[PDB]
Amino acid sequence: WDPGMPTPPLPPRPANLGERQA
Amino acid sequence: QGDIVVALYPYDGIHPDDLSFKKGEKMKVLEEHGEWWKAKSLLTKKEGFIPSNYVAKLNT
Repeated sequence: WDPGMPTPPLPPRPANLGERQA
Repeated sequence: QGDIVVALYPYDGIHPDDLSFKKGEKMKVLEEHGEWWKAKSLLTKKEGFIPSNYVAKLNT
């Protein structure tokens, strides 16, 4: 190994899903 | 109802309500929509939206 710091892209958030409350 | 999932990578608390989680961290799902489920941080009861990609189910 060498890096040890991965992180895939998150989803888009349907209608501001993970964005704002509703 | 609410299944348990574990973060495979840190989320990135950008929104003021998003629940931040790190890799290997355990989180509780409360309402999984279709792309961003709102889980709860076992750290101290943190509740925020978590991406369906960073975290993974305890199984596979």
